[PDB]
Amino acid sequence: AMGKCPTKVVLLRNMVGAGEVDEDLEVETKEECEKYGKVGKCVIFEIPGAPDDEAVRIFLEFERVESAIKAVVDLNGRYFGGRVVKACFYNLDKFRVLDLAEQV
Amino acid sequence: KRKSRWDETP
Repeated sequence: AMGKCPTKVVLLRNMVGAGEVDEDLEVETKEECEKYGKVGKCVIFEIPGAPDDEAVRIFLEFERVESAIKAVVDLNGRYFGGRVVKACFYNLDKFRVLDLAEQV
Repeated sequence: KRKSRWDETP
């Protein structure tokens, strides 16, 4: 179960629905997550044909794995815009090659 | 600095 294994990469799901990634989503996400530690990179990818509570995936690569662990514990189950956010980890090497649709 | 969507309930 990839999502359960701590890494520098945090995956946020259910932030917004399919086709709903507005112009402010990335900055709203990034600037909140910097409170857990320095964020190195943010990728938003929408999985074609996926369900609405799963299509939009937001990846944050932290500089420290310690910051990433803080993020997951705080962000999992947290509200964002009326939705319950799912937060977990993602494999670093898959993230670095943009293999972004793996089951977590 | 409109308030973020963080912690917004339904």
